[PDB]
Amino acid sequence: LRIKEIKELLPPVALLEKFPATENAANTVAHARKAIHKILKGNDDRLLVVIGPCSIHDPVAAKEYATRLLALREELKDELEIVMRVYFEKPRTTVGWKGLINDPHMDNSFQINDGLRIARKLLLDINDSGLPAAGEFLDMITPQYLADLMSWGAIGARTTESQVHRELASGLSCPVGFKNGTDGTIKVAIDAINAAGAPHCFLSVTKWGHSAIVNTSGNGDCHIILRGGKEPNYSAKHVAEVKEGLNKAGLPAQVMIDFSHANSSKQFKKQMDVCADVCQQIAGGEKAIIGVMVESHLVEGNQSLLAYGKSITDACIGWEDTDALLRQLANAVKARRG
Amino acid sequence: LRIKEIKELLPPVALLEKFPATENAANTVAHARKAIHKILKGNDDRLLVVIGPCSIHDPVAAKEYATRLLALREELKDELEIVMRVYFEKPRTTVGWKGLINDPHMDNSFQINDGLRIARKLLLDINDSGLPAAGEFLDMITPQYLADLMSWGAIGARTTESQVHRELASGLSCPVGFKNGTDGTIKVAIDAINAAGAPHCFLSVTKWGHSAIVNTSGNGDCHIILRGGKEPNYSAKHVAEVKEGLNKAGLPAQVMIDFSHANSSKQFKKQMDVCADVCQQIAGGEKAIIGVMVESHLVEGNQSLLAYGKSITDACIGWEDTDALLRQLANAVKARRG
Amino acid sequence: LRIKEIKELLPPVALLEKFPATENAANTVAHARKAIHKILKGNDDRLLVVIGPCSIHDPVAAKEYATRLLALREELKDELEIVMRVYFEKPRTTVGWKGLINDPHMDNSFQINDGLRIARKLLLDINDSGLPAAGEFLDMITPQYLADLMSWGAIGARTTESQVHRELASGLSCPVGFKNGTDGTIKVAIDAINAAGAPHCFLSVTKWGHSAIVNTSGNGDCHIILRGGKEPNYSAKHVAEVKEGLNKAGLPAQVMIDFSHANSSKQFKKQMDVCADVCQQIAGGEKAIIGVMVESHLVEGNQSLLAYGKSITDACIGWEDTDALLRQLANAVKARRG
Amino acid sequence: LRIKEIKELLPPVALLEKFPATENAANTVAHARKAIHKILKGNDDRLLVVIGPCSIHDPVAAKEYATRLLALREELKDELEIVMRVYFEKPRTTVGWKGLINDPHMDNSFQINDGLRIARKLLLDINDSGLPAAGEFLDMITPQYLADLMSWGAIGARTTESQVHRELASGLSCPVGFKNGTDGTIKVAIDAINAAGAPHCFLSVTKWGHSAIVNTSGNGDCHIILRGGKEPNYSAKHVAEVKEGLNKAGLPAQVMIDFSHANSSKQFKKQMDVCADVCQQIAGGEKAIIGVMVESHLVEGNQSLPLAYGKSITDACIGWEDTDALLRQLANAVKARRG
Ligand SMILES: [Pb+2]
Ligand SMILES: [Pb+2]
Ligand SMILES: [Pb+2]
Ligand SMILES: [Pb+2]
Repeated sequence: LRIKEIKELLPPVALLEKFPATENAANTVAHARKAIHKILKGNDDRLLVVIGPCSIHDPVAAKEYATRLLALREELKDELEIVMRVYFEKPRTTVGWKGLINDPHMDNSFQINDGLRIARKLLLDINDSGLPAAGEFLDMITPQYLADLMSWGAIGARTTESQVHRELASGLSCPVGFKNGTDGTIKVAIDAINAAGAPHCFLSVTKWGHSAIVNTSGNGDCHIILRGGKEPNYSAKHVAEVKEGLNKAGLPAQVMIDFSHANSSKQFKKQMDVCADVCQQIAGGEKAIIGVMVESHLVEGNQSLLAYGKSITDACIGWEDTDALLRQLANAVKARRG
Repeated sequence: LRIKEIKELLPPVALLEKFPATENAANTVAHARKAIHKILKGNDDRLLVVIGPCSIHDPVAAKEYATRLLALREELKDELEIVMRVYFEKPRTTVGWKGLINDPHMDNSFQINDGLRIARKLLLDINDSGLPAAGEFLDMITPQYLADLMSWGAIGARTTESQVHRELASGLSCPVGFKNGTDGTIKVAIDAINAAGAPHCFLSVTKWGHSAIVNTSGNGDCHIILRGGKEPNYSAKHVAEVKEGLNKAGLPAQVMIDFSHANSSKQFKKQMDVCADVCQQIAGGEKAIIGVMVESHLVEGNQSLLAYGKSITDACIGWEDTDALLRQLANAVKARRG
Repeated sequence: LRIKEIKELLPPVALLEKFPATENAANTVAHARKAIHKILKGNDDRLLVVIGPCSIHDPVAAKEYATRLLALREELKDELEIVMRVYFEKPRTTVGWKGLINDPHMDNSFQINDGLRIARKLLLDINDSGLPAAGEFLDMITPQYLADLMSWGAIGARTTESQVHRELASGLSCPVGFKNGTDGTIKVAIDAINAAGAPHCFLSVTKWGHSAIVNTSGNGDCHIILRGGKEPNYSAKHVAEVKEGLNKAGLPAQVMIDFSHANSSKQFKKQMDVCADVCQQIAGGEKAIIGVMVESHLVEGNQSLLAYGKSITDACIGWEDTDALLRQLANAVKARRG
Repeated sequence: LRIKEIKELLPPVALLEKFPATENAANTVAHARKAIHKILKGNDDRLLVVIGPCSIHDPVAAKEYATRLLALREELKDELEIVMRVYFEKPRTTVGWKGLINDPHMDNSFQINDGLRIARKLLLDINDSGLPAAGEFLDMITPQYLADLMSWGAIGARTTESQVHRELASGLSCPVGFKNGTDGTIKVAIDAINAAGAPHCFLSVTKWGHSAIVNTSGNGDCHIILRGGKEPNYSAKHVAEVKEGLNKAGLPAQVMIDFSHANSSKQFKKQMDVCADVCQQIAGGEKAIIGVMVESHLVEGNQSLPLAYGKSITDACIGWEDTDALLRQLANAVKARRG
């Protein structure tokens, strides 16, 4: 038996009762979902920008970040639908700290019940300020505690091909983006969109902390996220291949480009050069780039498991580069529209 | 909101009470796990052969195939540890029938509670006759209904990179093998072994159908499964590359070779050609090929979702070649040792 | 804190899966409930006889008794609907052994999970042979494990006035009888019938071992059980007072007379004297004595927690007396009839 | 078959997370339980006074009652340990509104999840201000949502004889009092004290909303509550009868007298007459009357189901002036008993 311990877990209803969505928060989520929805459905020419830390490890810095990006959101609101990256669970290449929910105190105490309280509280506050949130849905149980406060979800490169994750995505209430695979493979994400578009029947855990059988309807609001592979995949020809690829699979030829991870070749400031290309293509009149993803924090760089506004997982651009980038992208959209 | 229905699910304890492991069943499981443990520890020289249908879709044909194989298990137990493939859940490239548990009646009725009863009864019978079983652990909730009757598990190509699956593997009581990824990537499986080797803390569902926090020990008994990519990866060249990679990563250099899927270029009869090559290597002295995987059924080929013992998912070799193969492999094992 | 321990409890569904009602078991229950319905609705002139041990403490002796009583049940079937007392939970005046479910091994080990398995098995066997069962519904959680195999329920003297019990009775699928209170009070039972006749909404535990809100419909098949008080209340005097009382309260004037407990002044053999009196009433034309209750076992008397077919709680008449009594009652029904 | 529907129920942990006991709330509960423990143990000779509405049906009127009673609690805290009656579940003689938790909105809507929220919030507020609470434990599942904020529990006349209730009482953290039975029977309550004094093993629902097997230790802090029967049973005559019966039973000879229900012949006003009799006894040296129970509200009487603000919708209560007066009488009488 390779189970050392079983410890009790507060059900989703405990967290949803202790921290109910406020009316303003319920409204943030609703609008961001239908805004992201029309960006996908043609209807609105703005760019979805999902940006924020690689991981949330500090609610204080999280909130300082939030107020600064909410400011920029209201400014750039006519060009950009800015959603903040509030990533609570992190996929490791082997082992490592898996995010705030799993180990809030960053010493290996795994106080997951606190992790969940802290996480839902923070997510409530940010959404209540009027700023929408985005998260990676990695774990299969935590979605119930958080999904109602999320306006967009990502399925990571390491899990796009997983049927379990494509099943989860077909019953989420928010739009979802599928990262291409670690090696560059586009085909797994394309399949994943088609798979998540269908109804599925599977086993999941209810708001009451009990397993049950779930039938989903399928999620039409899914799109690919170009995130690099063995080499970058943000460029025009790459984008072109993915567009004819997506049209051959029967799906809207529209992409979100992630400036980070393998697209910034692990070189975070390169995120701005990726930005320069994408902005040059947006400004060039490239309709299909529907959204982008960027990893920023208050201070650039990263640490390892302690500084204040700096990432403890992936390296991010800091706030002045963030502001700059966001301005570029908006100007590029402006140019694209007229 | 995108969930169309929630239906109740019998907890693991209902299935474990209606169908407890008999003393014979329990003994099969224990000895098979010990066996594969010595083989992986290197202090036994026999080959692990995980063979059987691609998917179980018919308990009658499955009980038949099991007694036919038990004959060969007993007949070859000094050169080979034969474990039957009792795969109840299947990973689709997009959509399709996901296995017997998910849809036992192969019309889309999703009678998962029956699915689970049928699945646990069949697994009990096969184990009680003295034949061990192997399954793919795809879903996160079904393990509790079945893992005590499983002597080896596989994590599939589409989920080896998934942290959720590596977490599951670190707390399973049986040895586990990690398929390399769909395109050929060896590195994800190597990472997966290292990942699954560590203790993890995560959320899972207990025998009582309730979520809880779980801590694992890490599973020492995990190995890679070479299953092909864009290119076959069974040859002696590939087996050296993979052994060396494992050495860099500080892992025992051992592999299980899967004769099927991308190694047999998806046409089943090529499994005999892979068999020839691998027997050649084993006989020639390759100490590292620790196990193999083959997809066989009573009748060969496959059919689309209906002929008694033919596969309804991947094409398999039929019985004559199966018997032949188990012997090519057994002779090849005698030859590797003196 | 005055809680020494919490230990896990198999959900109703574990017991209902391990021991499903067979088709015979199901038809016993259905037919007996329809029978007692027909008697309480006044369409059939037979007498309901609920007879059997005070408590079940030994499945062997219970099975022996069941065989003997089943025989008498088919012999006497034209005048009597004989239901066996299979009482698994017992109300103590202060402390004592609370029944087989609570402590199956009569040493204070409280192996309630075994208790429940033993109890449901035994109840299944008795019912499957074609003999109906009657139980006291004392505890609020155990009903889910047993009620589908019960053809009549009693609410005890010490709990008739309890709202919790009257709530339980309004949602039971079998007829229910309310004992008058310990002191003789008729009024509490009359109120209890009216209370249980109404819809109630309250909290209970589901087949899955989880609390939920329950709305019941109300149970029209409830009647009083005259069980004595500070003095006996079986005489025709008493039966007229109680019929009139029921008329005032707008209830059908019908009674079940219990020959035991305070009606037999706690010494068992007096049950035959009460039997004589009540047979004399029935024969003389008393249409209202709808049923009776008697405490019998194989061997007469009782012991203290060991002899075989002897009660370990209240003293009972033994099998010889039982056969005689049952013959007396049948003849009296035959006289009443003409 | 006879069940028309099943609806979901928030587990105890949802309520305990949304409304945790504050540090003040926790302190109130602790000291009140310790206090009643020492009265019941004979180390303090103050009188326990459990007083308040028959039923809580209005959190606004209930909070006001609580600030007034809290005021009186601090001025009389030298002779009386005053605990407020916060009764959320009510036993009906046949059918009727079963209390705030069961039907908070008093139209039969049965919004029990709201009922529980409302009930735990109110109980938290009252305790956090520093006023202890008392409830009847009628239902077997609701205890998990409320017992940590309760400083004393009662088991009603209609359930004292029920084993299920005596099992619950043996594992409650607060002292418990057992009403004698509707008809006057003392013996059922005496048995219930002895029964609740022993360890029990039974099935109950955990903080997580799941059934489990529970072993309790037995509750030493239980006492009888004289509440009348076919006749009143408050007189020193009756108190003498009941005192030797508890001794014959092996129990400390101590009683709580309830001035209401069958002791006040169901007309509320009579509670003052009972008060006079019992004060007379206490002053005269009757060391066995350990506590009392009274039903009061802001406004006297009761009313049938807009409502008249602080008035009972179940049993008739004395109103606030009579309450203040009564509490003063009792405190003076406690003074006459120690010399
Ligand atoms: Pb990252
Ligand atoms: Pb396959
Ligand atoms: Pb008895
Ligand atoms: Pb009252």
